Amino acid sequence: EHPAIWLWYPWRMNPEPPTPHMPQRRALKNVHGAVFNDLTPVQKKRQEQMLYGVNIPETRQMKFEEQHPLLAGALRKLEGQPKGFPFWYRKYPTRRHAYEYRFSIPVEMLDGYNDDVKKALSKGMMSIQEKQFAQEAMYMERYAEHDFDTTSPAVLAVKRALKCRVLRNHLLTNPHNNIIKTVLANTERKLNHALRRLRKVDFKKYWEIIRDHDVQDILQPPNLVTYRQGSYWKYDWNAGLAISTNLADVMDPRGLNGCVETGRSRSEVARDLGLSYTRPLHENEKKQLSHQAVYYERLAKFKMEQPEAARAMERERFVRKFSGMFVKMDIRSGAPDFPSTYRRLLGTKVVRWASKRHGPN
Amino acid sequence: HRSGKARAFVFRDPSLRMMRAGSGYQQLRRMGMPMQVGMGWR
Amino acid sequence: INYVPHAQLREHIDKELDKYVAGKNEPYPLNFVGQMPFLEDGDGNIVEV
Amino acid sequence: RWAAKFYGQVTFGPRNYPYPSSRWLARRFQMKKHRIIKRFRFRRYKLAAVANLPFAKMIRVGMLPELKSSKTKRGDVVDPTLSGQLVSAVKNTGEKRKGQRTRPKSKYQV
Amino acid sequence: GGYMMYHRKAMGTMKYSKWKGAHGGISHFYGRTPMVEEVRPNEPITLVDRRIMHYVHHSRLRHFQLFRSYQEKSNSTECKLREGEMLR
Amino acid sequence: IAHWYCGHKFRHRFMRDKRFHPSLQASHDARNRFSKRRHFKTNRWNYQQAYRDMP
Amino acid sequence: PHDWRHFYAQEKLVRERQQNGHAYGRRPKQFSFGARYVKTDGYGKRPRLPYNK
Amino acid sequence: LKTLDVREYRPLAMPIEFRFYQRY
Amino acid sequence: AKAQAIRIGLYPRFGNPFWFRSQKFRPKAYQENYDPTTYSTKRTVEHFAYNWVQ
Amino acid sequence: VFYSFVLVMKPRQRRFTSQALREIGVAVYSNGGLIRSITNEGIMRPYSRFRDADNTPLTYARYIILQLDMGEEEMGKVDKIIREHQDVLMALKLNNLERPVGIRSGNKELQAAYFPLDTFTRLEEEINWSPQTSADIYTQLEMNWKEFSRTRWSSFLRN
RNA sequence: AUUAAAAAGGUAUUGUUGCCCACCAAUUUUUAUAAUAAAAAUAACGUGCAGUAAUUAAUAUAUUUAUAAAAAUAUAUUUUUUUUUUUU
RNA sequence: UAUACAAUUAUCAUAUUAAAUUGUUAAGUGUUGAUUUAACCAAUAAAAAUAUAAAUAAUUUUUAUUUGUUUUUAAACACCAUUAGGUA
Ligand SMILES: [Mg+2]
Ligand SMILES: [Mg+2]
Ligand SMILES: [Mg+2]
Ligand SMILES: [Mg+2]
Ligand SMILES: [Mg+2]
Ligand SMILES: [Mg+2]
Ligand SMILES: [Mg+2]
Ligand SMILES: [Mg+2]
Ligand SMILES: [Mg+2]
Ligand SMILES: [Mg+2]
Ligand SMILES: [Mg+2]
Ligand SMILES: [Mg+2]
Ligand SMILES: [Mg+2]
Ligand SMILES: [Mg+2]
Ligand SMILES: [Mg+2]
Ligand SMILES: [Mg+2]
Repeated sequence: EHPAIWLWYPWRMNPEPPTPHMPQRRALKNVHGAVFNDLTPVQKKRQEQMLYGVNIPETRQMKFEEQHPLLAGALRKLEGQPKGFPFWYRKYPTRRHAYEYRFSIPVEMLDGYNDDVKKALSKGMMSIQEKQFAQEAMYMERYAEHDFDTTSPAVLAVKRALKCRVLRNHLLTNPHNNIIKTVLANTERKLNHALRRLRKVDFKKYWEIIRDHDVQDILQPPNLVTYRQGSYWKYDWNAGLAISTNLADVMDPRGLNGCVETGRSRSEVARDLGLSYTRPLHENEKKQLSHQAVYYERLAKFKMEQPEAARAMERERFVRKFSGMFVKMDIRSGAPDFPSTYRRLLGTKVVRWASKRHGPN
Repeated sequence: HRSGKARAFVFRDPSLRMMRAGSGYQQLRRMGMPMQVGMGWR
Repeated sequence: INYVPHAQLREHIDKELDKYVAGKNEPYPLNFVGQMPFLEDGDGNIVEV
Repeated sequence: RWAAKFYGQVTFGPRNYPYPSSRWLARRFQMKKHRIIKRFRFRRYKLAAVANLPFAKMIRVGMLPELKSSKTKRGDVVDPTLSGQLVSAVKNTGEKRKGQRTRPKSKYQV
Repeated sequence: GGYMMYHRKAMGTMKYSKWKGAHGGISHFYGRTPMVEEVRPNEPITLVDRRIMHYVHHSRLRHFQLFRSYQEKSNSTECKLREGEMLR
Repeated sequence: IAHWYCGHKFRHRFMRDKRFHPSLQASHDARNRFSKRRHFKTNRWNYQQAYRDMP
Repeated sequence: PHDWRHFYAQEKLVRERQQNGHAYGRRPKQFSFGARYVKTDGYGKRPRLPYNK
Repeated sequence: LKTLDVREYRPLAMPIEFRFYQRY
Repeated sequence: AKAQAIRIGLYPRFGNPFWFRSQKFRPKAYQENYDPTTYSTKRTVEHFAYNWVQ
Repeated sequence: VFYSFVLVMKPRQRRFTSQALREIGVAVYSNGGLIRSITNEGIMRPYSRFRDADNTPLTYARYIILQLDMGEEEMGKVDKIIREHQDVLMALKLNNLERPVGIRSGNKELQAAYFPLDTFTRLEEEINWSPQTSADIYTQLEMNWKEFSRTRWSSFLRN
């Protein structure tokens, strides 16, 4: 009934627990303080798709056949027959690349052995840790720039995304291990770094990672204060990606620059070259502008068709100009910020304003 | 004395004390850094 | 390695369960704890100690 | 924790004194802490901090007109609804309901 | 109330008290028996006993058992005593 | 140190100077230097579903 | 043993860095003679790391 | 606390760790 | 090992069932030989005694 | 091995032992796993009396060794299946068989860094030695080494 | 015809007939007035005997208890005095 | 009244690169009774054992997360009160 009440008997070290009692099991926060009760349907889908099994994409078989047609030719002669020479080694450049069977055993190496052995090295026989490593290797391979790429942004972002999902559902099961709460939070932070570097490296991959693994919640700026000071945007300055755009493929640079000798802004030289840069507008700005564009037509119609009403309003304005506070424009009257430049009047003489600052300055 | 000021083990080299003072307020006033926005001395 | 398939199960279980049948002409194998355990006849009653 | 671990500076010894506190000093401050705590117990102090209120400012419930120990001093002025709710809280804190977690009880809590 | 076997009050003899477990032959102590000695023919059991007891005492087992089986002590005093012992 | 500024002790002066120290200044990492503790545990029981407009 | 305090310190430090550099001198809550088998599903049946509480 | 010393106690020992704490 | 063995019933909860058999494996040290490295202060003085008496 | 069990069982009439083992085996097959070896041992006298489902303490018990290849997910199911069976007194489980204690400690492995496939191929018997093993197997081992290494490729490259 | 030596602590300072600890009156003074406000000066009266390994060692946190120092229990710990199996 | 901390090592309260979390085992009856305690009083007494590897280093978690208080005695010990119970 109405706000919680902490009761503290001051001889005791701490208060008694509150009356409404709170939820019996503590909520699980993400790094920023937002609450997740359970995995989102997307992430859930990712783990259900990890659990039952992963697969190597036939993409790799394809590029293997187009790049090294000889080796693939050999393997194409030899199917089903036991091989003493591993022709397939180009298909699996790294230890990590072969996830379809345990212990990094490539598929075509199982040709001459027992079917029992084949079942014993299968996916179904993996531990859970092995399965995670499998999903990670598959995704790392799909976003990697070359075979041995690890440290690049896309790869990093993906592996950290996966690690994060794993830890999350883990915490869902067994509530208190705060070691892993902390490791989840740190992972989430390093993921935040990786993603914010991605969108300034290549943004479409950034997008499709967010859409695959459903992490938009760690890209949300933490709080209004530090955002208003532009320290959220200040990150990609520190990362050194701020100037990295390479415009010319997008955004023809001719109308982004101002004229040094003329003094005219970028909107001006854009005006002159007959170009329009304008961000897509929401309904706010559209209906404001479309309301403002028409002022003069409405006015012309008004003063043509209805002169008496107009003359009334004008009487009021004209006569107003003689009444009022200041009749003429001087430094005192023409002070853009009146309460600010005269603060010394605000309590006593001037009663209009109750505060000295209504704006940035 | 856990509650009290930290003391140096030895003195400080005076020469270094004078070397770290190069950009100090007096030298700045001599360089002319602060804007003169008021009447100042008569 | 000889993997016991589902087809061979009860046959293999019986081969292993008759391992000590309380008479043979050949010397008996020990345990994993290296003991000579009790010899049961058919149906697993303990005949010889 | 809410309350204070210590009262006054309990570790004052010379630098590199290889313990947090000496016996002497810690005994002095144990005395002062003892007196304060005993005062809290006998006067039957009660504090509260309510949600959606400034927290640093704690309503002192031990001074409330219903729960006030003294017959003389004017206690305090707290909102009628809020004070009713505080009284109900203090009252229903007292005894152990089974299935609830056992919490330490005392004479001076009532 | 229920006591452990090394407890003070463990095997009580009273009108209410009754000993617990199979007490003879194959017994309550079946796999719990710390020492076993087959008595050599024509050997008094006093040599046997004094051998066992010397053994336990010199290796500080009887120390330990006497110690822990009488009173409770917090893990701090136990640590303090054991590490003190070991440093001495 | 003139004795009238800040508290009656000396160390109060240096405790308010730590408020102006250059390498101690408030930024995106170190925030709410002056009252950290009034804002502590403030949102614990405030449940906010994070913002996702992308799948 | 107190003469060797520095030694023990080195060990406490270790158990702290395992805990994310937090609980110094902290140890697991002693549970009960049979905490594991007297507790229902959903409650901790074995003593956790102190930071894990 | 009592603002004065109830006991007149002067230890004469000067352990090198207490005095120079910059080096020990 | 001792843990597992115990819960499987292959080792007793107290006692050493192989105690006598194992004595071959332990270095039982005869009072008649002298190991120059011992923390035994008795053995040293015993051999000192012996030689002096010789 | 991937997994192993030691199963201490009540010494019943043979038809019952066979039914129970068929139940455990079928419980392993249904869950999509394999049996490397199901080894039988005799009715032994343990160091601890076990009580059965009748709460009647037992002096003797039949020992049975399981060696399985499963997923770690669905061996939870097989675990609480085995432990909940009425003819099993006790079951101890070894999961350490893929990385046992004596490997991968400060580059103890020469010419490889943690080759996992060494101990997977093997059965439990050669990872953990039984007491009867003597210096004699040091002989047999090598006749089974050399011999093997002679016939392997020739046997494999046949088909 | 039935022997002794060698390791040890002081809040005192010619040192236990040494010092000290709280409540219990007067007063003095500052204030952020909780049974009977808080804190600091203080030299009465009356209880005791809390502390100086100090008559069940002390110290810190926690919880309880109460003429008054304080006491009981749960943890850590020595600014407490030490007693010492390299497979028996 | 004004009139110059440290920056090589400083113990009470502003944490931060971390691998954990999860395991269903044990124990119980023969019979006529002075056990425990320095000493009292209530009054069946036996007991709850297994896990390493792996997790990469730093750069915007400080309104987030985190430092021995915990359902179930129809289960005990232990502790508190004293035969009535509390707690565990
Ligand atoms: Mg302005
Ligand atoms: Mg004013
Ligand atoms: Mg206390
Ligand atoms: Mg009872
Ligand atoms: Mg003095
Ligand atoms: Mg002295
Ligand atoms: Mg006054
Ligand atoms: Mg007063
Ligand atoms: Mg005394
Ligand atoms: Mg005392
Ligand atoms: Mg005392
Ligand atoms: Mg104390
Ligand atoms: Mg008292
Ligand atoms: Mg106390
Ligand atoms: Mg601090
Ligand atoms: Mg309870």
